[PDB]
Amino acid sequence: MDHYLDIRLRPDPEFPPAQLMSVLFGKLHQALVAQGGDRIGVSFPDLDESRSRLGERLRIHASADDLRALLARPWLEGLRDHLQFGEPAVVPHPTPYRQVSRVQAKSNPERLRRRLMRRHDLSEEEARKRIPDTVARALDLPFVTLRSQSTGQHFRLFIRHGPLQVTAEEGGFTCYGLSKGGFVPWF
Amino acid sequence: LSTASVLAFERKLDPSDALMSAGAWAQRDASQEWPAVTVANLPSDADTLKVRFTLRVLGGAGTPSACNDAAYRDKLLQTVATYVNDQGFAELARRYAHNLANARFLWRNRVGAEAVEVRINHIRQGEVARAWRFDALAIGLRDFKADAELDALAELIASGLSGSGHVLLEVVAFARIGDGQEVFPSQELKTLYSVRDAAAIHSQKIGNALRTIDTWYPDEDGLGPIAVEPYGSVTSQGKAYRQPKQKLDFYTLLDNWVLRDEAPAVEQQHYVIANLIRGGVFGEA
Repeated sequence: MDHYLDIRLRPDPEFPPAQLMSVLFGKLHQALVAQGGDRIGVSFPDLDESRSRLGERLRIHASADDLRALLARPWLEGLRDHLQFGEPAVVPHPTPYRQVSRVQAKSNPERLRRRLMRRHDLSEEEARKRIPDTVARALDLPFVTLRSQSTGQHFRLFIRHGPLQVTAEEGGFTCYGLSKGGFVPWF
Repeated sequence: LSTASVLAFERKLDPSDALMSAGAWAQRDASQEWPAVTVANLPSDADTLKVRFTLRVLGGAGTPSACNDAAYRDKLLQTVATYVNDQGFAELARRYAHNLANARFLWRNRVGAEAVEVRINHIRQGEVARAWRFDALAIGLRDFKADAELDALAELIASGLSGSGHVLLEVVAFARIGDGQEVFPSQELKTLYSVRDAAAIHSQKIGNALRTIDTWYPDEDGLGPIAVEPYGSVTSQGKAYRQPKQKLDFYTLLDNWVLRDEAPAVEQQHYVIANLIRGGVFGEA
């Protein structure tokens, strides 16, 4: 809904901006087991490609039911009576056709390549000159590094843009953490 | 009369390396045999963690191990004497007891946890003399300086820093991080840090969460505590705080209070004494 707040640019001595500021965004939630609530929104307003950086500050709009129904147990409280809430913010009536996504990138792993190609419980008599893999050569990774266990710097991802709507998430339809489209504007 | 050239203090509040073992819940008080993390595959039977280290609270504050000038020696000891006649160590001791109260020595094995309980045992022999139980998620971690039955744990550390008894504390931390995820020990020069084939945390990293005290600093008190450091800096977030241009800084507040006997309403001297409890080769020239 409307009830979204931003804090101003204060330095925080609890969160290093080194290796986990674009990895742990919804990882401490229980959205990977999906036993209770399932509504969570993932956004990225900041597309700035100058030199070795893409995205560095937090503005990620989640759902409406998660702050109100899922928080019957103490999980984000304690910081209730710190400050007084000021003049409320509006939901922006403009929005562009800009928003980025990451849904479906799992097609052909690179740590395990040579044996995914033909195993159907049979032999290999011709397995040396089947296709030329020496023709193509590409080197670019401008995407969000999002890490896991037993990883190097980053495994892979390629920009597979084009699916975009002005429609947010829906109930029951989740693939990783986000559906086709969404609402976040520039201001 | 002036500052000496060679001066060092010794590490009071010295923790030991905290070995981390896993284990299944509902075996909590009968946790004689929970296995440790055996390396690098972690199960799903074990649903909680177990972090144990011992802590010695030694005593002596402004007595150097190796000084160089005797007039400076007695002036520093009488400065610590005028600090300790004013009050005990109990204001620093309750803030050390606050970091003992939660498991903030679990650095990232605590964020992302559903229930964390910390048990502190003050032991005179192998027999346990008095026990404590705290709930780490439900107690503070920022401010407001208020929880009952923690003042006895404060008075214990105040006695042990003032020298009114030998204090040995044997702590245990149970972190319900979930049904067997892969926790993160410390890391050496990439290989995880071990002790004997059991994963653990360094004692300077366990000890770094204990002198995370300092909520008093030049900026406003909205972000909370920083570790008590000379030229008090943060090494990975990037912001190197307490510039020596402005005067609120350890070497300035030490050299102007020992040599130049300053006493306005400056009773935030707890930063200076908390640096002396940290110890270290202070200066000199």
